[PDB]
Amino acid sequence: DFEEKMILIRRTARMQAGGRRFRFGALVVVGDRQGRVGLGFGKAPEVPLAVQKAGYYARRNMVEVPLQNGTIPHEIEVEFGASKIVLKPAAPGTGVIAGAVPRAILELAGVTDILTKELGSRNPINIAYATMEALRQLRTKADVERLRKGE
Amino acid sequence: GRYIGPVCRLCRREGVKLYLKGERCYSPKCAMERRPYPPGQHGQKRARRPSDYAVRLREKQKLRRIYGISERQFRNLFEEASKKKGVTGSVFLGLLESRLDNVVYRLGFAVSRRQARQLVRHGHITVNGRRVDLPSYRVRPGDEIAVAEKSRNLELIRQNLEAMKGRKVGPWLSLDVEGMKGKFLRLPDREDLALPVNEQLVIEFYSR
Amino acid sequence: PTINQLVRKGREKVRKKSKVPALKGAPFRRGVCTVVRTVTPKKPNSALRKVAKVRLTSGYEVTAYIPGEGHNLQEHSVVLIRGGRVKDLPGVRYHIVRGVYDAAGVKDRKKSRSKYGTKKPKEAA
Amino acid sequence: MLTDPIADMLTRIRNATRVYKESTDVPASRFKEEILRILAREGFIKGYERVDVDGKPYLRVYLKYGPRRQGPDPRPEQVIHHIRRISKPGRRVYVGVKEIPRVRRGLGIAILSTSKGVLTDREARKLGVGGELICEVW
Amino acid sequence: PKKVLTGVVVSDKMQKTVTVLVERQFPHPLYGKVIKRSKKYLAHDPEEKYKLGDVVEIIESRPISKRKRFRVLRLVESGRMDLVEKYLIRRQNYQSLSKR
RNA sequence: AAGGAGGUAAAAAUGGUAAAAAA
RNA sequence: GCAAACCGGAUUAGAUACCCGGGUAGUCCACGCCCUAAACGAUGCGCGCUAGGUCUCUGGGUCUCCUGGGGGCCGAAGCUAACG
RNA sequence: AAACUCCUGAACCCGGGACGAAACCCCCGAGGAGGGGACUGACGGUACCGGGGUAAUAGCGCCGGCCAACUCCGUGCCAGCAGCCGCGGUAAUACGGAGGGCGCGAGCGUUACCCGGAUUCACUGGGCGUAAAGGGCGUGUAGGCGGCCUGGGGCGUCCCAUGUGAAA
Repeated sequence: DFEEKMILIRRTARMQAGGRRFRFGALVVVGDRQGRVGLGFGKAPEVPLAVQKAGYYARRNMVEVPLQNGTIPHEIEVEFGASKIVLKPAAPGTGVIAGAVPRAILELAGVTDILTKELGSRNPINIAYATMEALRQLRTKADVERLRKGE
Repeated sequence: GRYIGPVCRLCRREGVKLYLKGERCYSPKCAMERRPYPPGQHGQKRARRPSDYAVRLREKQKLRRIYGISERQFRNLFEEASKKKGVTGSVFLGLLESRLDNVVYRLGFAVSRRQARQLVRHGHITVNGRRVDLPSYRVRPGDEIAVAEKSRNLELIRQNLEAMKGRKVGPWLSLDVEGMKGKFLRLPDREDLALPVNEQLVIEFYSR
Repeated sequence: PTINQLVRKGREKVRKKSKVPALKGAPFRRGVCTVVRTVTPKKPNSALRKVAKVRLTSGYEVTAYIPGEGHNLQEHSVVLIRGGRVKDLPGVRYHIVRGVYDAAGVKDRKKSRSKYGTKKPKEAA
Repeated sequence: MLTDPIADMLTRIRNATRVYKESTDVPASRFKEEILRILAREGFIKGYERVDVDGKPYLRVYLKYGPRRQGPDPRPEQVIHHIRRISKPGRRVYVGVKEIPRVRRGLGIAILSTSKGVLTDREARKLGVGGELICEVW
Repeated sequence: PKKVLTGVVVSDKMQKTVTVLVERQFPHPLYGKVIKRSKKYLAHDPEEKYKLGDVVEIIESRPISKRKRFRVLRLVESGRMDLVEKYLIRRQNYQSLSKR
């Protein structure tokens, strides 16, 4: 009931005295329109295998987001190796103004208005992960209390 | 110049029809009903994967097609939307419809957009007083847009009058069957008067 | 560059070395021309592709092609030195025009009228 | 030697958060006493105190550790997200009325020392002045 | 608003004329960090009331002469040397740079 | 010794095969 | 004693080379001149901070060990694109 | 879509028709402040207003990925294309042509030229184990930059009040 957007497949391969056996990966973002999301990277011989399976790795490996007023709370810089996703929440009238990976992940999330850039390696895999941790690392006033109340 | 020609050939191009040619393009076909789906050789081959940006682009086209105009001026006034503040695309749709041609349309004066442009451009439609030409003339909260002195003496004018009744105005377009007039009011939006195009997509595509 | 090195040195500007010494913003330069030749693109192709050695009104030769497919130019034409290479004819830049003071396109070009000459495929009949 | 003890304080503090270690030792100074005072009072650390190690008055700063999260291993969410030396001993980054930070487009925390004192972000705002922008934290 | 500068008097070298080693701080309209640089102006001392090193306050004056602008007024502190000393060292090291 | 590893040992009579190109 | 160049021998299609026999410059010492290098940890220096396990050069402490300086190895958290 | 059916009325005639100009000047009061009196249109019988009324120029680029738009002939590494990857070596969605579609619309494309993208001189915003890159090591001049207490100075630094930053 979520939504099963893909965002690229990989036509992998390995050689051997026996030709060159290909393979497939299925980068897939499944998010519930407004509330949560989840990423899944399929990895099978024939494509659709890896696609459905990817839907399921995504559906198992979820995570939700402080989707408030259509946006995210504070803003973050996330890095994965040489890949950096740059995220800043946006006042309405903005849009999911972002790349392909981001608008994928965040429209699957429910992010309505979002100022976002992407520095360093633009490798879609790592980038996607980076977005997923942008979600994974979002705090609010409430969250603040948990820590910044004092135990 | 408004494409001119196979118009409801786009009634099928976008996918879903629109109040376009008027009576017919709403009768048992906007060229639809009979066989709605994009024309051309590849008419029905097996619809491919529209790249996300292209869904967006097709939406832009969609909206400016129903609104009946080239995307030049449309571009300029979308920039005017960016500038004139408000949740851009909303007050955009508003300050799009505020344009006189389709003001005349939804006011129930003209049957169809093209017809509207004719009528207005020939000063058949007056605006709060002087017979304003210019299909592109935004009005203001209060102005009473009427017709011409020779319009009460005009024909399909009375057609429009009689055949329209039993149809309520866009909650700000306060007409007159009694004198052939029509006050302007508050700014409508996505819900005051709705249409089948997701605005956010349009704006996001446009300003890239 | 640790801030202080930045204060002294600073960092160096861009500089562009120009891809078209037709020069002085020359997108149409005089093309008077000489010779004809043949060439053969890095490897996997074949043809002839002119010479336009031009001389412009500035100087030098160059290798200006043509809009391909059937010439007309014998030795003049004032081909307006245009611009843009390709993985052939170790140069190709500064193209011929098809319009200019000669060439004037290919009769029967029911397409690229904007360039390859042709006023208008006026059927008449 | 040290070219800047204040930074060293902020950094050792980092280390503490990254190791999870009840409290850390720091050189006792007056300025940093003001700093860690702000830190404590502005919803953050667990406290400062005028302690002493071998003939040298030092300071023991207890670091706040949140609830034991789970999944694979706790790693109880860290009260000190991250700090940065804004006005480094290269950049005397001066801040004032329009020069005030924001941090975390909303919340966050930066502290700037001025003639009118060691004011917190919103504090420096609330009195309407400015001065050297020392360090930022989330 | 006759601009006045506070600077270290350098070299009594001329009669009725002193050189003045001024030095100003500045930011960096690109990189933030502060900087500093020396400027030698023309102190007008018609009776050699000034000498080696003694910081005085100099004045934006009538054009006294050829580049010789910037008189004096209020002497400040003497027994300076050390400053003028370092500057001197730097001068000798300017004569320590040769491609001949 | 079971392993990974840091220093000092042994170990080849011979040769030129081009290449536009398929999945 | 050795050892480029050089010669002769063996080798091969050829051997201006690898292997054998000889041999000079040099390799040595005084003074001077050159001032290059894979002059390599392929890692500028000085400082503070962050688990321990273990072999050992070393200085102190009556000493199963605590302790300050070293050269090795393994790995906390971390850090790298990966090896590391 | 067409032809047709009706409706209007680009153009274009007949008519009328400008604002753009009240001072200086003349007189009343003195030539003073104030009142009346009078000359002043290039633009152009154009803008404009009234009546009348004719269906009346549509083109350029794209359609292999980037990137929305595919089938058919000819051509067979020849002819060609090309911004980069490459496309043609006799079944080409790339070449020409043709149907159809995308786009744009009195516009369409080309080259040129600058800024962007390019966080590819990185100040927000970077790097130097093996990718471009640590000086062969020392030495130390200048410069850069500095531990901890106290108070004075208030130079940078922040703030307070104005002059100014003309118009555009």
